[PDB]
Amino acid sequence: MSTKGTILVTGGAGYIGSHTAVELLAHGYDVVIADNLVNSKREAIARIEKITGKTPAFHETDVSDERALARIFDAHPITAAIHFAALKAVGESVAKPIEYYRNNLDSLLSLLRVMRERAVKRIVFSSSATVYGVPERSPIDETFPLSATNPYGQTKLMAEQILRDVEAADPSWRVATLRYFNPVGAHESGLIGEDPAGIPNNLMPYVAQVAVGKLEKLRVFGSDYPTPDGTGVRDYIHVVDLARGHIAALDALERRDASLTVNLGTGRGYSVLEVVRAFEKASGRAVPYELVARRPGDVAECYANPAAAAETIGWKAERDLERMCADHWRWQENNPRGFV
Amino acid sequence: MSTKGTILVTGGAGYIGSHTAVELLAHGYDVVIADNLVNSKREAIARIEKITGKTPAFHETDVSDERALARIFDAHPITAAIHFAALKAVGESVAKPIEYYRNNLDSLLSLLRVMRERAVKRIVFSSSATVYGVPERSPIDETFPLSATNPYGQTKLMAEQILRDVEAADPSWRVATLRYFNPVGAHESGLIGEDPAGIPNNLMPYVAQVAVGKLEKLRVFGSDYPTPDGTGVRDYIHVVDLARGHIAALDALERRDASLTVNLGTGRGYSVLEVVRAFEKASGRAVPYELVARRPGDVAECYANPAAAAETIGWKAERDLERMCADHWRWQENNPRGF
Ligand SMILES: NC(=O)c1ccc[n+]([C@@H]2O[C@H](COP(=O)([O-])OP(=O)(O)OC[C@H]3O[C@@H](n4cnc5c(N)ncnc54)[C@H](O)[C@@H]3O)[C@@H](O)[C@H]2O)c1
Ligand SMILES: NC(=O)c1ccc[n+]([C@@H]2O[C@H](COP(=O)([O-])OP(=O)(O)OC[C@H]3O[C@@H](n4cnc5c(N)ncnc54)[C@H](O)[C@@H]3O)[C@@H](O)[C@H]2O)c1
Ligand SMILES: O=c1ccn([C@@H]2O[C@H](COP(=O)(O)OP(=O)(O)O[C@@H]3O[C@@H](CO)[C@H](O)[C@@H](O)[C@H]3O)[C@@H](O)[C@H]2O)c(=O)[nH]1
Ligand SMILES: O=c1ccn([C@@H]2O[C@H](COP(=O)(O)OP(=O)(O)O[C@@H]3O[C@H](CO)[C@@H](O)[C@@H](O)[C@H]3O)[C@@H](O)[C@H]2O)c(=O)[nH]1
Repeated sequence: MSTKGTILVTGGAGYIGSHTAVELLAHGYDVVIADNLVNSKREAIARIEKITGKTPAFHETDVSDERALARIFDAHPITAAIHFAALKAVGESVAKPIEYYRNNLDSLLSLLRVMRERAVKRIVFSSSATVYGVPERSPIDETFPLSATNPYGQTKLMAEQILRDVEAADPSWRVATLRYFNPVGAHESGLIGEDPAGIPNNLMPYVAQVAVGKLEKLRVFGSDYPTPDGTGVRDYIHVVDLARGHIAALDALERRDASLTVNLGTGRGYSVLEVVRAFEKASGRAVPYELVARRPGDVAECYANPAAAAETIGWKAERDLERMCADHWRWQENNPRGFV
Repeated sequence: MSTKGTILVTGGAGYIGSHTAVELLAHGYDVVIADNLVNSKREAIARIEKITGKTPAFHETDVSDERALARIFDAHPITAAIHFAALKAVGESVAKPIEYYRNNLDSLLSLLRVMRERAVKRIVFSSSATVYGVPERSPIDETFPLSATNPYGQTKLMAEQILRDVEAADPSWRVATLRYFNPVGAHESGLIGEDPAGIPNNLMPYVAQVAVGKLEKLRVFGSDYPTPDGTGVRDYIHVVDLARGHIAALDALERRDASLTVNLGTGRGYSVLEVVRAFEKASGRAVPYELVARRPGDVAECYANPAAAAETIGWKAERDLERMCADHWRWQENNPRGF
């Protein structure tokens, strides 16, 4: 077994967690994935093994079930946890706020209690730029005022508050909270990537499905924003860069003997139209679109100040927009219908 | 059936819940109480029946157990809920945040899930002046900035947010959020009242127990506050007035066909030493005290602007500090064993 660590990755069958499980295994950690497959497929776990040549432990477990979760700790000498498990569809969160609060807050609360009981005190938490609400300006740094405009954002704000209070009660806690911006792309092998259920809510999967022929036409949400081409601007970050950030975060908790909160982004914003043009160039496929009305709740612009992460955890985004598009496209083309 | 309504009162064996169940029953509502008795006794339910001559249904259930809660809805024609169920020890909330978040958030979320399932969409929620954090001034009105200094307060802020979101999801929801200040006193029968376990964290039960002689002397937390006598100033409100505010709230939800958020306070603050002095007069007993160091987290001064409640729900506090002390004292004397 590993002398580096044994990492419980909740939500590890999903998009970012699968990529993270890959990087952990590649760096010699032991990995235990807990995922109830509410938004992911079992075959993603097989593909993590096809990539790494290593078999992480897998438990098909609702992590809000403390009894079920404690049986995972019975079976494995967990040294730290990365908590990816959550529902994450904003539109759905507005429609079903109770389930979002229940799933997202109870899964965290359950983990925290089992960890406390088992004296495991190292946790990395998936937060979001959604905690910055309507930003006054970009680039956004960590000391910006926190608010949210949708229940999904609220679950992330409330999670961060819970984590602070848990450490306030037991100062032995070491928490890395990582506020991701807009992850896109896929492992360079093409063997894993994002596999949305149904019609994608997010930009790059929609673009990719237009490119492969699964969808007919991209809709661009709003063309009158206060941005150079009137379309929304976001900080797209390669999911492999994001996954490496998690190894950096764990090392930083160790070295610093202290909690940290840091943005994970590139610092460069791209408009919707810039993304489409980049994807067409990288893919060689057409992405026809139409300019339609703003989607309610969207901000004009949002991108990170990556400075804190560079200083605190020694991490920077490496892969550019072209590479994000190229790698997302390889996954889509080679897996036209997603996993199996 | 009551023609008025069948009200699910979660946490209804507790202090404010029991008083509110009494006012509901007396005003012709049917009442179903769900309480896991984590901070109250079954005897309280017998007392409600004694006071009122009516028999509320009672279910000894953890309201965060959605399955157990659904069985309650199965059995009763619930028209609205008033959610008092929570853990409320501020000090314990700092030491035990996971337990507070789990209890206070899951109980509400389970309730809201079941209510949506059964299409019951009227709720009154027990919030607190704690949501105002450290106020910039008093009287405090409802539009003051919200913040909290402990996990207990965080659970109230989070609850208020969850409730706004439930209505954003389904705009037929009607939510009366009521921010209580400092409830004190007891039903005038003396048959129910505040029954803390162990030594009381809050002012008046400690003063009442000092006056009766169960505790030797009152400790006063700080004497160097920017107040007239240097001790903390608070908006004390008679729990019977408070309970009455819940009936007003239910009615206003119907009238305005709109959600509301109001303070329930008197608008008048009294200092720690002013409470002591008034209790002495109503009880005819002495209350010895020692001036000690400030209690961390304690605010110098906090009292409500009662204007919005008066206008929005037609309610005002009637009972004065003298009445609060006399009623609290009657409970204390007649029930040395508590419940
Ligand atoms: N993708 C993004 O744009 C983005 C941006 C910021 C933050 N995040 C956060 O990052 C994390 C991962 O996002 P993702 O894109 O990988 O989404 P994802 O849906 O692919 O991954 C989440 C995984 O969690 C699982 N899960 C959900 N609830 C669970 C529960 N109760 N028990 C066990 N498993 C559960 C799902 O089945 C899924 O596999 C989430 O916390 C999300 O909120 C995502
Ligand atoms: N100073 C105050 O007393 C004050 C001020 C502002 C707000 N509040 C709020 O008013 C409400 C009632 O307060 P109170 O003074 O009557 O306290 P209380 O402890 O007497 O009443 C709360 C009741 O809820 C019950 N309960 C707790 N969790 C439960 C669960 N999961 N399922 C079923 N029952 C549960 C307890 O057994 C108790 O009987 C609480 O929500 C409290 O936070 C109180
Ligand atoms: O079909 C689409 C999808 C998106 N967009 C636009 O593309 C940009 C990116 O949107 P999307 O990929 O949906 O991400 P965001 O809305 O920036 O952020 C989503 O929502 C945030 C909460 O508001 C979450 O925190 C993130 O994880 C992310 O998924 C926005 O300007 C959208 O208006 C389109 O024009 N058409
Ligand atoms: O033994 C005591 C108890 C209280 N006080 C003082 O009396 C005042 C009232 O205190 P207490 O009765 O504890 O109420 P608060 O602290 O104002 O607030 C209570 O407790 C929470 C904050 O601590 C609030 O959110 C409410 O729930 C309320 O019950 C404060 O100035 C205290 O410093 C004393 O001097 N000695």
